[PDB]
Amino acid sequence: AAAAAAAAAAAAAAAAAAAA
Amino acid sequence: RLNTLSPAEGSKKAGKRLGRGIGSGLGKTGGRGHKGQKSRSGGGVRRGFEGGQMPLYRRLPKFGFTSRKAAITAEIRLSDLAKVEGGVVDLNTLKAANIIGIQIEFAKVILAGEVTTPVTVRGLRVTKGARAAIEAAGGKIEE
Amino acid sequence: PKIKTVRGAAKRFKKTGKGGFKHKHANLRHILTKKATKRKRHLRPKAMVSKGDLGLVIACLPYA
Amino acid sequence: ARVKRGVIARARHKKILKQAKGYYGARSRVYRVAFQAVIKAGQYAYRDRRQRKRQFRQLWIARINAAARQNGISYSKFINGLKKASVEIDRKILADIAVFDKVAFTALVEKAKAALA
Amino acid sequence: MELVLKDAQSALTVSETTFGRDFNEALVHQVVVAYAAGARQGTRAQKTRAEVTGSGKKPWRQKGTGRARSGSIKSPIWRSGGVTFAARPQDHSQKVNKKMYRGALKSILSELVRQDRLIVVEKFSVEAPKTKLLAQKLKDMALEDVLIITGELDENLFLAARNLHKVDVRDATGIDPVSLIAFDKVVMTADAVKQVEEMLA
RNA sequence: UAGCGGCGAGCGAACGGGGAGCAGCCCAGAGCCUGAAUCAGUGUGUGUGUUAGUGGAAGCGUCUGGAAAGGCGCGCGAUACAGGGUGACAGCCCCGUACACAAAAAUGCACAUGCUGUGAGCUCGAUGAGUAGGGCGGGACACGUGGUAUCCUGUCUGAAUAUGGGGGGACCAUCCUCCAAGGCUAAAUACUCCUGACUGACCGAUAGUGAACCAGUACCGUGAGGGAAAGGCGAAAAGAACCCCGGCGAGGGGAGUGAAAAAGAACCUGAAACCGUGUACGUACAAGCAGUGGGAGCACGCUUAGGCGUGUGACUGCGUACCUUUUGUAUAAUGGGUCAGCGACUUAUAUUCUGUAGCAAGGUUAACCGAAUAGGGGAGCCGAAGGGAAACCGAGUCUUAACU
Repeated sequence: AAAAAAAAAAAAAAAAAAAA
Repeated sequence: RLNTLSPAEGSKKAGKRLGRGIGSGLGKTGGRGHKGQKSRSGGGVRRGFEGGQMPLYRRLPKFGFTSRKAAITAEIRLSDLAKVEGGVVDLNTLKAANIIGIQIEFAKVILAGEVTTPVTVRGLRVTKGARAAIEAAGGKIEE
Repeated sequence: PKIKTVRGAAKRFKKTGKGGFKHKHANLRHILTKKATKRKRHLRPKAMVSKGDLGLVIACLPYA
Repeated sequence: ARVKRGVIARARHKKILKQAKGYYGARSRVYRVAFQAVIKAGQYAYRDRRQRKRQFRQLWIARINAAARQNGISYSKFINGLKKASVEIDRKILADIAVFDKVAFTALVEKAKAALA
Repeated sequence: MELVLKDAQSALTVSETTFGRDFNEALVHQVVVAYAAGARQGTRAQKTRAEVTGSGKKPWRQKGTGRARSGSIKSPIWRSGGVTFAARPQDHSQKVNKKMYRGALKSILSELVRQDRLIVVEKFSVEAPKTKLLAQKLKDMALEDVLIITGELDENLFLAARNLHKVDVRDATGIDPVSLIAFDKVVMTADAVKQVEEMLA
């Protein structure tokens, strides 16, 4: 009955802005 | 009478519970409107502050000047020379009558009530109707 | 700790027999010949407040 | 003096949910979407409370109309006959009494055709 | 006026502004609230979000991700908590004038008189520690719920009064409202009343 | 408050007053008597305190109950009814408790007195130079050089020597008052990692410290550092022999244990979300915030005589979610997966109103002492008289020569 669970915070962005 | 104790006709009236209750009329910003420095936080709107204008007192000029001679010249009443006992009345006697303090140096006797006590306004500056209430009545004047 | 006054303000204002305060008036300082001597005169003596001002000048003097 | 916020939460919920039964899907189950539901519920009750006396004051008129039509006159002409007759207005709901006795209604009709006439 | 007597029932009529004082709840209902407030430790637990054992480490690296808009784990809205107006040392002692103070114990006095429950009996002092003598002292005079309030000094009387929680140690000089009010029979010597006058009014 | 102040924001005393608490002394030198006070440190003891602890009181009957400490009935102890524990809420069941005792030693504190060193007590001398001022530049004073003293002093000078010198806020004078540039000193007061004892309108397991549980742990980071979760069966382990299914399984069912096992170890009470199973009823030609009003049919309680209630709702009239922000949102504008818990106008002080109480031309004490909420303590603060910039005058007073 061990437990280990973290939280994640890293980006899912890769896509670039529209119409600058 | 640990159960008959109570506010007389709502004498201790209960306070607000703002920040709660929709139907209360005190919910969410319930007495400071929506937005602005009226709402929000930051100590509220600053003292002296009256818009991004200058104060009205910074469009009036100053003039004061404190002599601190007037600060030590007190104003005692004529009928409050009744409140020490004895005929012999001085400046350092009226310390004791709690009305002339240590940093109090000078004082005028101002009209207000009849003394009734016969008094010597020795050590004290004096007004024209105060001295003539003690020449209307018993008294002595020579200071 | 104790509440404070705007000192500055406190010499534009002087107390009275009522809650009122007395102040001096504007346009007295230089260029006094292109201001009327009649203009200057009606501005020379002290005069009591006009209200609508009272709650920001007791908020500069909580000590009367 | 920590206050644990009573049990006052899912107790004042407990009301709503019990008065919110009978409802298809999460409309009753979920407290959020059984409160914006309970609102709307009451709102309608209060709405339709007055619509009762509309929809009946259509239902009545309708059927008084059919009755009289078959006999003699129109609706218009009828009603202005209980009127022209005086205390015997008989309401509109209880103008209809033709359900278990047509001839009960028919008497008013004939009486009213002569009041008009 | 009537505060009874040892062997009789009589008036003593040492005041009539302390025992002819007319009664309004309102004054007393302030004083009694003070005695309660002014026995009340103000020195409370809790801690603020500055006084958290946390740190400013930020659980996001600004926008780029949308787990929370909070920059802190020293927030008071956190699992850690913080509480925005956390308890600490606070004062709870009120002023109350000396003339309200006396004022109360004069209306309250002159209310027990109107509700005949104030008893002046003398020589209720006890010879020895043994509370079976301080039992019979109340009992035989058909009293319970007492204060046993006197300015006089008998230490065996202070000691013995501590057992049984329907009586506590009371003194004329130590006098207050709440103690009169609760402990309905009110027990005092001829000497006690004479001193109670100067102390109060 | 005075005053300083891009006279902005703001900073903010002192003098004086009341208290708390109070002791003064050496050296810059010759004496005179020559440990003489006085401390200090060494003794050695007397007392008291602490660090071990000890003793320490008085109830039974009966009823309900798994069990009595509850109820009922009859008693008793109290310098002890503080608290905790013991099978439910116990003064008399136990541990304690007040109270009364108790130290081999080791030390805290007073005092006893030896020694050791210290230097006193009378005479007469002494009265702190590269310094104080001052020029230059800063800092500290409430005080930003500003009219700006004064104090600290990095730089450069540079004075007097008690018929003298310093200061009293530019500065001189006068007058008052004091002697720097040598040095030490108790107390009143501040603070709390830690120790003990107690107390709390402080918390009670998402709280309280992070942390009641092998927690600064596990984990996370190269590091510095960051940093959780996870409490409870029951009165008592009596922790379920034995039998059975199964894989000498797990797990479950029985069987007993137990007052309870929906008390069985993921164990208290066990909600809610969520997800099933059953039963009743409805529903597979009908469009849309899914509900609401009407309302047929059906099952139940028969409505137990009665056309009724409960549950359900075909059909049919209505009816575009909530919050927010807006000129305006059903909006394809915002937010919300849902649920539980938690989460945001307070608190401290001063101040101003309003109400209300107390005392009322007086009101009221602050800090503090204190048998510490009492009582004592009016220092003081505010009003009762204002006007003026002040000087000053006062029911008037400025303005002004002026009364108009």
